[PDB]
Amino acid sequence: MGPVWRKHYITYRINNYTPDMNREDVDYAIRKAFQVWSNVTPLKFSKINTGMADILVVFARGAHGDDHAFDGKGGILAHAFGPGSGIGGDAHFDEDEFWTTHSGGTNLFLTAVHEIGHSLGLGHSSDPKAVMFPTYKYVDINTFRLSADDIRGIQSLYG
Ligand SMILES: O=C(Cn1cccc(O)c1=O)NCCc1c[nH]c2ccccc12
Ligand SMILES: [Ca+2]
Ligand SMILES: [Ca+2]
Ligand SMILES: [Ca+2]
Ligand SMILES: [Zn+2]
Ligand SMILES: [Zn+2]
Repeated sequence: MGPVWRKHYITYRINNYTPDMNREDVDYAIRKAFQVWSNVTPLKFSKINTGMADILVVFARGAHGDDHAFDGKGGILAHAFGPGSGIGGDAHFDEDEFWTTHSGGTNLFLTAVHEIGHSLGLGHSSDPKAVMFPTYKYVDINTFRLSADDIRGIQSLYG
């Protein structure tokens, strides 16, 4: 198994906020994306407003200080680093995308579910129903569920 957090209590902090969205919608989207993974694991996520967090959430564009430059509108929407110190765990969202609460532009909640999967140690799935499938697909966020493969993958890492 690839890297995993060696603790079940994991902190996050939002570094900065996309102008594309209301601030409170960003907080809600991120909180609900952590909750999707909380619901199927023993992991507990604590938001910190200031100071050291395991998972830093960043919106940035182009070359943004890691060795993994973003590519402008479309192509790569986001990435995340597997568990570890420093940049380990951190999830980055390409600000050249138009982040939304809905089916237009790029739905932040769905993208954050995928990226936090990476932040917890998952790779891609070959199952197109899996949130960890490599490509973005809008699905009704009211009806959203992790596939059986996403649950198998995260439970093989934690519990
Ligand atoms: O950034 C990407 C990969 N990607 C590359 C070129 C064109 C794309 O449309 C695209 O999704 N993947 C991370 C976001 C993602 C990957 N799988 C998902 C499933 C649901 C929601 C979001 C995602
Ligand atoms: Ca980190
Ligand atoms: Ca991009
Ligand atoms: Ca944007
Ligand atoms: Zn990055
Ligand atoms: Zn991915």
